[PDB]
Amino acid sequence: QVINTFDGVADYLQTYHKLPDNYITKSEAQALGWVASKGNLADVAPGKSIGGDIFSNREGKLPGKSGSTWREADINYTSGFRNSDRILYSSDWLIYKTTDHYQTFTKIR
Ligand SMILES: [Zn+2]
Repeated sequence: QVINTFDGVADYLQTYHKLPDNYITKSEAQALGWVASKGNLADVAPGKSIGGDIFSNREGKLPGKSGSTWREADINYTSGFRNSDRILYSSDWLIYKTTDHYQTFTKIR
């Protein structure tokens, strides 16, 4: 009953104001033994996806409200290398999607 889809995570974030319990940060996954080049996240952190890290947004692709911050989380991840799907959420709970590895974004909430 894993919450990792665009609609499940977006609805969760907007209701609970945090990610569901299957998410761990990049640092936390690295410390567990995640080696990006080996595509081994599912072996070292079973059931987990990477998420919760601050997203810089220095290229101004996402709208920037002064004082507000963005964070990202992986979507649709089950095993292997990470994919190119990410949910982006602000401290005001605006929610955006990318499926092209942060090239472009579209609003979903
Ligand atoms: Zn770019």
